[PDB]
Amino acid sequence: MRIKGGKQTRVRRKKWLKQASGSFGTRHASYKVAKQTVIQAAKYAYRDRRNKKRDFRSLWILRLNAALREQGMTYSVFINLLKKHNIEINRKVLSELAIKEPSKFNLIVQKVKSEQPK
Amino acid sequence: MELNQLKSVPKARNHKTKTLGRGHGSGLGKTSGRGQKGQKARKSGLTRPGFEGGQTPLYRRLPKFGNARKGFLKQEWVVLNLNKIAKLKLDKINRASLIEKQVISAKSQLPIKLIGHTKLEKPLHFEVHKVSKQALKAVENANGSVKLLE
Amino acid sequence: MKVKSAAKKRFKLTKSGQIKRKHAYTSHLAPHKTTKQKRHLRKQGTVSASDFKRIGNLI
RNA sequence: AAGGGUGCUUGACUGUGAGACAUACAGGUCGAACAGGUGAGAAAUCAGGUCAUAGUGAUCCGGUGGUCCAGUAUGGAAUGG
RNA sequence: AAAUCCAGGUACGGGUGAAGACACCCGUUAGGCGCAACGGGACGGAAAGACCCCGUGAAGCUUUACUGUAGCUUAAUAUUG
RNA sequence: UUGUGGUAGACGAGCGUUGUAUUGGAGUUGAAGUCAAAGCGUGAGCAUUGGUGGAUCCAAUACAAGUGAGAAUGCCGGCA
RNA sequence: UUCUCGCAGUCAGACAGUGGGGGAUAAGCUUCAUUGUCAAGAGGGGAAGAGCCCAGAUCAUUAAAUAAGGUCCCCAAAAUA
RNA sequence: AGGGGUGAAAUUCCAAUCGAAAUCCGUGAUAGCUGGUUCUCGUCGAAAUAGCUUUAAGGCUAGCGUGAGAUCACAAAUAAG
RNA sequence: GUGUAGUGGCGAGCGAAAGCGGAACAGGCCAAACUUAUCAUUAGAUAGGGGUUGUAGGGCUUGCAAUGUGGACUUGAAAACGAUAGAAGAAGCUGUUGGAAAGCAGCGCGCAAAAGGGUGAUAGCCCCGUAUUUGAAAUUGUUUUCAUACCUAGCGAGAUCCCUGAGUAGCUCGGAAAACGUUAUUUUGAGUGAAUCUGCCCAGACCAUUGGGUAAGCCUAAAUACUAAUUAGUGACCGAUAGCGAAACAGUACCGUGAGGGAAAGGUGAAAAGAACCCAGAGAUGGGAGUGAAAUAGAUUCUGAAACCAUAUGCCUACAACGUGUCAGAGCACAUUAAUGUGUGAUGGCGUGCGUUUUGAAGUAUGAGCCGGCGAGUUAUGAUAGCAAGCGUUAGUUAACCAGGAGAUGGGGAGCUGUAGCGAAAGCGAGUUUUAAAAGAGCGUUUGUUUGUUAUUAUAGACCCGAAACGGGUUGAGCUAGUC
RNA sequence: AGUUACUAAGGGCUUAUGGUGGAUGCCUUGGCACUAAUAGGCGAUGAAGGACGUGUUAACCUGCGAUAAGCUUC
Ligand SMILES: [Mg+2]
Ligand SMILES: [Mg+2]
Ligand SMILES: [Mg+2]
Ligand SMILES: [Mg+2]
Ligand SMILES: [Mg+2]
Ligand SMILES: [Mg+2]
Ligand SMILES: [Mg+2]
Ligand SMILES: [Mg+2]
Ligand SMILES: [Mg+2]
Ligand SMILES: [Mg+2]
Ligand SMILES: [Mg+2]
Ligand SMILES: [Mg+2]
Ligand SMILES: [Mg+2]
Ligand SMILES: [Mg+2]
Ligand SMILES: [Mg+2]
Ligand SMILES: [Mg+2]
Ligand SMILES: [Mg+2]
Ligand SMILES: [Mg+2]
Ligand SMILES: [Mg+2]
Ligand SMILES: [Mg+2]
Ligand SMILES: [Mg+2]
Ligand SMILES: [Mg+2]
Ligand SMILES: [Mg+2]
Ligand SMILES: [Mg+2]
Ligand SMILES: [Mg+2]
Ligand SMILES: [Mg+2]
Ligand SMILES: [Mg+2]
Ligand SMILES: [Mg+2]
Ligand SMILES: [Mg+2]
Ligand SMILES: [Mg+2]
Ligand SMILES: [Mg+2]
Ligand SMILES: [Mg+2]
Ligand SMILES: [Mg+2]
Ligand SMILES: [Mg+2]
Ligand SMILES: [Mg+2]
Ligand SMILES: [Mg+2]
Ligand SMILES: [Mg+2]
Ligand SMILES: [Mg+2]
Ligand SMILES: [Mg+2]
Ligand SMILES: [Mg+2]
Ligand SMILES: [Mg+2]
Ligand SMILES: [Mg+2]
Ligand SMILES: [Mg+2]
Ligand SMILES: [Mg+2]
Ligand SMILES: [Mg+2]
Ligand SMILES: [Mg+2]
Ligand SMILES: [Mg+2]
Ligand SMILES: [Mg+2]
Ligand SMILES: [Mg+2]
Ligand SMILES: [Mg+2]
Ligand SMILES: [Mg+2]
Ligand SMILES: [Mg+2]
Ligand SMILES: [Mg+2]
Ligand SMILES: [Mg+2]
Ligand SMILES: [Mg+2]
Ligand SMILES: [Mg+2]
Ligand SMILES: [Mg+2]
Ligand SMILES: [Mg+2]
Ligand SMILES: [Mg+2]
Ligand SMILES: [Mg+2]
Ligand SMILES: [Mg+2]
Ligand SMILES: [Mg+2]
Ligand SMILES: [Mg+2]
Ligand SMILES: [Mg+2]
Ligand SMILES: [Mg+2]
Ligand SMILES: [Mg+2]
Ligand SMILES: [Mg+2]
Ligand SMILES: [Mg+2]
Ligand SMILES: [Mg+2]
Ligand SMILES: [Mg+2]
Ligand SMILES: [Mg+2]
Ligand SMILES: [Mg+2]
Ligand SMILES: [Mg+2]
Ligand SMILES: [Mg+2]
Ligand SMILES: [Mg+2]
Ligand SMILES: [Mg+2]
Ligand SMILES: [Mg+2]
Ligand SMILES: [Mg+2]
Repeated sequence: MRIKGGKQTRVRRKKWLKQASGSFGTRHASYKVAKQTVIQAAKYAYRDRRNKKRDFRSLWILRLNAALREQGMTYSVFINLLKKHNIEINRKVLSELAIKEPSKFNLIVQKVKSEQPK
Repeated sequence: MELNQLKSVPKARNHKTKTLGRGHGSGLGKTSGRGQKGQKARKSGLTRPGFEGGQTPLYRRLPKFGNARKGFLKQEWVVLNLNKIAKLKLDKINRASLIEKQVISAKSQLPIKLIGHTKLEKPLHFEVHKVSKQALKAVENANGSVKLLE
Repeated sequence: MKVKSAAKKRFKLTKSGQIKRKHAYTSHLAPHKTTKQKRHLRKQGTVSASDFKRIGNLI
């Protein structure tokens, strides 16, 4: 019983080739280089999901910090005032407010500024 | 069960076959379980049985047993044991009766020996070439008897 | 498989599978051992667990 | 005192050996206690070599002494155990 | 045609690193692509280092290494009185 | 509720290829092969449609293996 | 982590702290004892670094609080005295 | 004519090959030495140590892993005395 | 029987002979005695009769009973069963898709034929065949019957006489065969050398008793070993890198002085109907035409993958430090297995390949130019362990072989494991070994077997590839060295 | 003075097509391993194996042997 390989190697090879579509030259043509690039690309994608979670936080912090310095308050004290006033809002939504709703963002800063903590 | 649906009892037919050459996903790829570059990982094998890497093996270290009856064979005996003979159903135990009960082969001439201590209830009449003194005591403590063929 | 001719003549088996053996250092040079040592080495023994597996497949 | 002297002796015994130390194995070390027959001592007790730790070499092979085992048809012998 | 060739879109300085980096960190420089040159580097190419060591590897050679043997020589015995 | 990094290694559960045995089914109104596409799965893998192709193939339960290729200065053929 | 049975792999280790030997209180040296990491372990700090510090990655989330470390710009985050 | 030939002697020559031709056979010689060994997922997960070894790039046993079973406390760990 | 007794630098290893169960079965014939005839009968030679042995046989002399049964046997005659060519051999139309029906559907039919091949697709009834019934002038094989040659025949008595295989059996010195590494048995290179049924050899040195058998002469069917070839057939065997090296004109082309080494390469279409003719061209050829269902089936001839080379719609790219990707992200261009869609990616953050071997490799260590195919844990016989099934407490299970489809299986109990252990052993026995011991201690005072599957292991080449080598046979002095 | 598109010598990505190539799939006057029988040899009356020749027929292959792609008989 001589089992002969055909359509088994080609199908699993073409899957890797399909994944590595849009690469530079031989990186999409040859199966070997395509397989290496897909594995490396998967590693990159894994690492950059974690790094995206951190980098977008940093960007929101930067935007919020800037929005506060125009009014004379700093980020380091704004978050402290937020905690003492029990207000719980993401820096993402706060930055979205300062870019989309200047009046309501200014309302939040006014309350945290001076109103009695709790 | 039909021939289009036939099934074995669970955990009787199929067991995990360890395939040693088909990929790392099975945990038995590349090296195939031999280890790494040593004598046991080559095609030769696992040396010799009893080898100790040059140190004198255990058998070569210990003295040889002695055979007093050199070139001889121990005389085999057919032994009737008292603890189990009660379970067998027969009276007047001779060679012919054992042949009918097929305990002994008709094409055998081995001498019959009686052995045992366990008490028996019904009396039996043995025809034995040899019998122990206390086995005879047990047999004759009941209403049985024993004759010693010569 | 053939039983090793050296494994036999040196290792006798028992009812429960233990492998009986003889003590060594009982061939010559007697004055270099104490009578306590000699009378302890006269008695027979059994292979240890470190050798039981190696002798089982040897017999 | 485990050092020195004196008297009597040969336990520098036989068959063993519960329990432990240390060990890969093989081997090594300590040992209560039992039976036999002794030595010293009034007796209790002690003696299975020395104050303790080095003084030693497996298996195979052959030789020697004893022996309640075998003796290739039987009785021996040879040859073994 | 040829050896070569993991895929390449293939700078320099200091440092780092498997201890001498086109690719790492920090800086500097550099429009895209050829042609003719010369060899600095790519620990450049060709040859599973010939030197050294390892293998209870091989082969050649030597000798009062071991074990044997062709040949040479001596004796008994048969042909043989 | 306690967990789920992992080489050598141990254990367990599965996918896929070829053929055979039992059942059923599809196919010149177009099977295998083969190419493409913006599908489905936790993974081996599995579908749908269209082009080419011209005659065999599929599903289930078991059984037997020349049964799984990225590397061996691997062999052969082709092409840089 | 004790006992019994089946199947293994391992016998080239490295560095950091601490106590020493060899060296010369030299070595990213060599040989030991012990605590850890790497080997077989990613992430954050150390500019870049297998072994140092903080810790232990099941997958997704552009949610929140923190460890070592840090808050003029590169680069997220501070102010008073 | 190859454990041979030839050699005005260099280990020369014996069909571009000679420390002993070329070819076939034993033969798929042997290699403790390199290289390679092909699908997936889940649970767990080492060692680079001791002794012996004509042993040091190898081997055996012990130590460390894994699967099954037993031991519930007298077993094994973490703290205090 | 057993990997048993044994044999082994007692190491690696080697390993019977009895017995038991089966396949087949068959026993015959010479020498010598004694006698006949002939050889200058110096025969000690030739040709005949007689004889073939062991619970001894035969010859010598003397009688009874015999005319048969059987052969491994010669010629013939007759018959039967075959082999080498062959003859006969049943059963269907209509409609539909289609180039074409045999497919599909409707209504039927035959079968001792439903094995197979071809026929424009997939036919029990279209054709050739198959089942079944048959047939040989000639050659040849087996068996049977009849006759015919050759061989083949019992039980006594007395005599006490003769014959029974010689450089032979033994023995010594060196070797060997048997499982034995030389030793009772077998054999022999050298030397020596017996006896004659009250005899000789053997039963693991050897002697005696007992028992077994007749060496030094020959022939012997059957069961057993193998397949180059002929006929029929089969395959959980291969299907052009596979299967024999060879599907083709393969041991060919080719390589070498020679021995020797040794490839690759198959498929048009149902049918060549193989493209008349026209146009361009020197022509091949190409574009039309024509045949065909299909010509993108056109002889380059089934399908036609990737690497590789070119063309084009759309997007981006000439101040730019790049393991070439990933996460965000404008603008541009489209519209899908309708899905928070797809193609490109100005720009921002992060980012030193894959296997191998190492304490540690982005590696200035190693392996791969790319693509496709092939390419490395198997089989046979045993052991242990896990899991599961059958049968069970005088259990369990067969091996060879026979019948049966190249079957499941039935017969076959030869044997193997367990049932009692201890001891070196005779031996004893729920006990036994040690010992004066019963004390003490060691071992025991119970939990089976046959299969299936998996894992490991032993013998085989044993996961694959790789040596320099060694031994045996042949081919080479057309180059070269010497000599003639 | 400031912010600005068009460029593509050439290249990159996606998709479609053409060409070289013969992998995969289907098949086979071919191999392999056997079963049941037959048979187990040919040769001085010239063997096995070859050379040469023979056509109404180019060569090759096959058949045949001066009776030469065949002759006689049943
Ligand atoms: Mg393949
Ligand atoms: Mg693993
Ligand atoms: Mg293993
Ligand atoms: Mg190693
Ligand atoms: Mg390796
Ligand atoms: Mg190893
Ligand atoms: Mg040694
Ligand atoms: Mg004194
Ligand atoms: Mg003293
Ligand atoms: Mg010796
Ligand atoms: Mg005797
Ligand atoms: Mg440095
Ligand atoms: Mg090298
Ligand atoms: Mg050597
Ligand atoms: Mg050697
Ligand atoms: Mg002489
Ligand atoms: Mg895990
Ligand atoms: Mg199938
Ligand atoms: Mg299709
Ligand atoms: Mg394969
Ligand atoms: Mg260390
Ligand atoms: Mg060290
Ligand atoms: Mg240190
Ligand atoms: Mg120091
Ligand atoms: Mg130091
Ligand atoms: Mg160091
Ligand atoms: Mg390692
Ligand atoms: Mg880390
Ligand atoms: Mg860092
Ligand atoms: Mg975790
Ligand atoms: Mg915070
Ligand atoms: Mg802090
Ligand atoms: Mg900042
Ligand atoms: Mg030699
Ligand atoms: Mg020289
Ligand atoms: Mg030359
Ligand atoms: Mg090889
Ligand atoms: Mg070797
Ligand atoms: Mg874990
Ligand atoms: Mg460690
Ligand atoms: Mg250590
Ligand atoms: Mg080594
Ligand atoms: Mg171990
Ligand atoms: Mg006909
Ligand atoms: Mg007909
Ligand atoms: Mg038909
Ligand atoms: Mg004799
Ligand atoms: Mg021999
Ligand atoms: Mg006689
Ligand atoms: Mg005898
Ligand atoms: Mg005779
Ligand atoms: Mg071929
Ligand atoms: Mg081909
Ligand atoms: Mg030629
Ligand atoms: Mg055309
Ligand atoms: Mg072509
Ligand atoms: Mg084609
Ligand atoms: Mg620009
Ligand atoms: Mg600039
Ligand atoms: Mg830079
Ligand atoms: Mg960049
Ligand atoms: Mg980027
Ligand atoms: Mg980079
Ligand atoms: Mg791999
Ligand atoms: Mg290295
Ligand atoms: Mg190194
Ligand atoms: Mg580099
Ligand atoms: Mg190098
Ligand atoms: Mg290397
Ligand atoms: Mg390379
Ligand atoms: Mg390849
Ligand atoms: Mg089993
Ligand atoms: Mg049977
Ligand atoms: Mg007792
Ligand atoms: Mg059972
Ligand atoms: Mg000449
Ligand atoms: Mg252009
Ligand atoms: Mg382009």
